[PDB]
Amino acid sequence: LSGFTVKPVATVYRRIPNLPDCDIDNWLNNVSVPSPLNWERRIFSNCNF
Amino acid sequence: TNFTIAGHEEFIQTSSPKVTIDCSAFVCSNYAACHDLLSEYGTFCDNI
Repeated sequence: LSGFTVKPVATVYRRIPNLPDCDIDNWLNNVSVPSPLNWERRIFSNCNF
Repeated sequence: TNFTIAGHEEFIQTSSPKVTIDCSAFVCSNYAACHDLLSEYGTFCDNI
C-alpha cells in the first residue's frame, strides 16, 4: 500500500551576510540631541537596514 | 601403475536478490503537485 512521511512543520534558515552588519541606525538614539542650528549629518554607505 | 584421488570445487548460481521499486517515493516522494502530473500518465507505474 501507499507510504507515509513525517510531517515537516518546522523550518531552519541560515545564511552568511554578504555585507558587514551596519549597526549605525542607533545613531538616532544617542545622548546628544542635536538642534536646528547645527543638525549634524552622517552618511551611510555599504550598509544593510 | 599408481593412482590417487583428487578434488575439485564448482559454484553454480541459483538465486538473486529481489528488488522492489515504488513510484510514489521515487519521482513524487513528498510533493503534492508531483502526484497531480503523475496521475495523468494513468496505468504506467502499475506495469513496473
